[PDB]
Amino acid sequence: NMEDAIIINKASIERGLARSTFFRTYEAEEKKYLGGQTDKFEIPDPTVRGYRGEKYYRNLDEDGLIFPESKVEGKDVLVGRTSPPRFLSLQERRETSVAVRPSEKGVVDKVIITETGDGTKLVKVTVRDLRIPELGDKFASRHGQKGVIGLIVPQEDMPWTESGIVPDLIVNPHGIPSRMTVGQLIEAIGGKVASLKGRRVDGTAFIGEPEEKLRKELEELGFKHTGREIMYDGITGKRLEADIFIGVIYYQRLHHMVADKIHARSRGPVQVLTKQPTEGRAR
Amino acid sequence: KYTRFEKARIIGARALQISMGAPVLIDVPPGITPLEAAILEFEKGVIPITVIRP
Amino acid sequence: GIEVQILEKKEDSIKFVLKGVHVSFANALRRTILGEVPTFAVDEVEFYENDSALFDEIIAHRLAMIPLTTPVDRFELDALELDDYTVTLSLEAEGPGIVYSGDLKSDDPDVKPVNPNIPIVKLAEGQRLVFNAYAKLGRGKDHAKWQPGFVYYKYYTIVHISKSIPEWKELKKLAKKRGLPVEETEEEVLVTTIKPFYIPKDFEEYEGKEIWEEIVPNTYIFTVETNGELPVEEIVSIALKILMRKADRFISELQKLT
Amino acid sequence: VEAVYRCFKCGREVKLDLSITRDLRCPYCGSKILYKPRPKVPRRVKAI
Amino acid sequence: AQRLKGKEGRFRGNLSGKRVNFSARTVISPDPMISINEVGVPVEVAMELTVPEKVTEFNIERLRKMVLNGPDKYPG
Amino acid sequence: MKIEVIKKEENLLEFYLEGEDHTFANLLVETLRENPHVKFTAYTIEHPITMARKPRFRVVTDGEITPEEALEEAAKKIFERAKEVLEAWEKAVK
Amino acid sequence: MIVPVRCFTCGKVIGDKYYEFKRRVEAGEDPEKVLDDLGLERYCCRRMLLSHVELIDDIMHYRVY
Amino acid sequence: PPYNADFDGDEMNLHVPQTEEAQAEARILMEVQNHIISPRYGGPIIGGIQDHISGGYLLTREGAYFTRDEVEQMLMFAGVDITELPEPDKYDENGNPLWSGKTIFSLLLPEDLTVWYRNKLCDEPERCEALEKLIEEKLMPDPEEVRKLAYD
RNA sequence: GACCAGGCG
Ligand SMILES: [Mg+2]
Ligand SMILES: [Zn+2]
Ligand SMILES: [Zn+2]
Repeated sequence: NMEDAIIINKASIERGLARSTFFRTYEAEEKKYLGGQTDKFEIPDPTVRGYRGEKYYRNLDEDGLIFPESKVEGKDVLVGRTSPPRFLSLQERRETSVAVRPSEKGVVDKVIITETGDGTKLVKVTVRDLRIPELGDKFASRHGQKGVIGLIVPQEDMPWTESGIVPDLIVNPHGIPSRMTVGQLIEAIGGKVASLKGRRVDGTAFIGEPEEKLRKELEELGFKHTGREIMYDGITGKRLEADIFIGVIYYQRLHHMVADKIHARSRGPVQVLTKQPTEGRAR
Repeated sequence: KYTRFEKARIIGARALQISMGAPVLIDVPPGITPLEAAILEFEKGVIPITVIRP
Repeated sequence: GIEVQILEKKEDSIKFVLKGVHVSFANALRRTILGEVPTFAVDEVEFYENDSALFDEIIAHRLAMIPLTTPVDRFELDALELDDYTVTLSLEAEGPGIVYSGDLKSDDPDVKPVNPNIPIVKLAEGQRLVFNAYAKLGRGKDHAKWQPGFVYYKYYTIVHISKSIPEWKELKKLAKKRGLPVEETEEEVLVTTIKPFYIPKDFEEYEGKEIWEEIVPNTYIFTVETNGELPVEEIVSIALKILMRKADRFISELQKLT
Repeated sequence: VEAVYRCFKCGREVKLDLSITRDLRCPYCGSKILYKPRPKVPRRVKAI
Repeated sequence: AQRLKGKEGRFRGNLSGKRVNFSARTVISPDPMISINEVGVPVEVAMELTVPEKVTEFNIERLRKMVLNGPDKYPG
Repeated sequence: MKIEVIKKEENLLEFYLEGEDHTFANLLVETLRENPHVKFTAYTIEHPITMARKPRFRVVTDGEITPEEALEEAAKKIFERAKEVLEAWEKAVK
Repeated sequence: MIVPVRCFTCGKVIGDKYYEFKRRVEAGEDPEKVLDDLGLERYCCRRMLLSHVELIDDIMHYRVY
Repeated sequence: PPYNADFDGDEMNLHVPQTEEAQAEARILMEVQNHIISPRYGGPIIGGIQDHISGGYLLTREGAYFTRDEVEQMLMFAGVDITELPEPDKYDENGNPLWSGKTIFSLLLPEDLTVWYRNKLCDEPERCEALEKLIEEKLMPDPEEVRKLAYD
């Protein structure tokens, strides 16, 4: 947890902490061309040009649309469409189906059929994916402290306070003095006091409850006014030499997940003009 | 006496030579990548290549 | 010698004093209870039709979080390789209302939800929910859904207060109010730390020289509570049996080396 | 190729074939938006 | 004239710097248990990037073992 | 639990313990440290992610007894006091 | 969306005692006394009930079929 | 430090050479341990950072002492090749042997090193002057005399 | 493929 890294409990994650779901929508259109030429929603035949492997057209209904609540992997086909032949190839329809992005995964959620403003058909498909916290995910409070998960620890290895509390998060003390965010400590004390008292604490700018009142209330409730406690080492099994600050702090999960940043290339498509590799994670 | 550029060039040349059919001048444990074989040859001091210096 | 005495035995929590063992043994017992004791829990859900406002995975997780009863006599709960007996639970609900946890029908009568009041999902008019769930034995170290309870301990200390402090009566009254046992002698007041006792701010000046803590060697105050899956004494006995089995297997494996 | 569809705002079943139908409209509502209902198959989901 | 000048011209855009083939990109996380000259690589990336090797008499066995694993088991 | 020997020479023994974690390793080494004929003993986990279940042990003895019999004697002691604790608990609980 | 079944930190089951707490605190009782009566001692569990929003009831109006 | 990286959302690129000449050049010329000294000012650039200094101060401060199990565990964790503990420095109550932090730290240095200087924690300069005088008068002072006049 | 807007270090 050095250099703005944080450590998160595993059992807390297994019980639903910071769990989230990701959505994405795909669109297909049955366009009309100049003359009688037109597209069509249809399961492609093996004869047509560009026909992918028959494994991909696995869960398409005979009308050309995918059944909802069916698992899909990368490059799987959602809507089957066959374009008119491209003039030089005659009598050969072109396969132009809409497929999932090559590096995504999820479950189909809903399928909508409708008509556009000029008579053409239109379908929209959404994909639902479940995402659990892992290494590299970005967590950040509201006092300007940000970081990524460095390690996931089993519950029995984490220390525990002598009153029966196990930390849900560990933050390095080296990050406090340089940034001078005393508001985070104030909020921790206030949150612990509020949780003990069964009533929320007001912190509205220049009118909120003063610090000394919170410290005196914490002293009254039975704990120590400094906010420190006594903990026992989770491996050796004996108490540490120093009292440890501990409290409750609001935390947020940003949408910069590591599952949308991993990328690797060996060989692929190239630019037409310069015959150099293309640009972008998407292609 | 070798400058590190000369050492790197010699090691690269020998490593390229070994991976094309040239026999190894010393015994090597199996599974060793050719570059490691060239490195072992160099530190054993049996490399036959020499450098010409103006 | 080794001995154990009880301090409080409420319905689903027991507090006892363990005496005469090293710190490593106590930590090992705590870790064994937290991780190794097996318990029944849901592992896979098959859906036939779900029209609620929650996705399938959320409902599956909520089902997996529900505690279940575990028979003791039928299975070997201390063996190092667990059985694979599977219990099926079924449900079928429709119409408005809250689908409580008490509407699950189980094949084996010994495996039923402990508390039939936990909400699962809220349904509106015309919606349905039919599924089948499968439960199997597991261990805490693999997933947190299989944990039987929660255990922690602390040292057993005695705090000495000199009567030379002019207002020791306030400290004595506070200690009595908290509930800690108090013994008063000449020029000294002794407090037993059954529960944590933090000195107030006003007396922090005297701390260290006139108020000092005494630690009794080789004594710990345990605390075990359960969600109703197993009785506490059974949990402790199973953990000790698991430790003995591990020791025996290590002995055998070491003996076959030479 | 006949398939079942459900109206976006009424929820009542509409039965038509997409191959030859020239306009999409619930015979009960003016809406042109339709859903594709879920199939009747025992989907299996892990509990992790 | 515009194709040859600027930050996207033929000189500073393609000739001086160009996109390469074998590369990867991801986030970093601390790890103090490895020596200073090592780096951790995800098994997903390690199965995508490849290092060509020439089979010789001192590595035929390992190469033959690797080929049998195919492209889906890790050593392959 | 498999025992995989790494190095065996003179009075020194060093081995892995597959399928185990801190729970048994710490207890074993703490039990071993009480023997007056053990000069050095310790354990560690090389990497919390890849080798979370393969502790590495080092046992060095005086030479009066071999490391294997010291390990056996240490492992026999746990089985005794664990049973004693179980008996005391079962007597006290009722 | 809906009340969690178990407290995140320690795993204690608290999912069945939210409605009683809400009703007794809306009836004018002292929240601290209510929480003490319900048996929640460690504040890691009181944090769960004291800061929950019932967002399930205002999202069932939208149905996807 | 040389990368100027921090674990708050940073990303880095990785490249794989393909030809044997490129691999040899990278192996011989671009190794990490070959760039400990910075060419800008001729000083170390790779070194301790943040906790690597605080832990060292906690270990080597005055009055620090450790028990047997802590010493064995830390020495095994660090990776030091040791098969016999040195002589204990002082005895606690009930005759528990104790080792000082300096004794533990000395096991990492090479055998023939020798150096002296003054660090940032210098508050009273009238106490280092005596040590400098003692070193100057006799080039190899008796270790007891130095240990009697120690200073942080 | 080129533009525009917004973010990350
Ligand atoms: Mg940065
Ligand atoms: Zn309608
Ligand atoms: Zn809790």
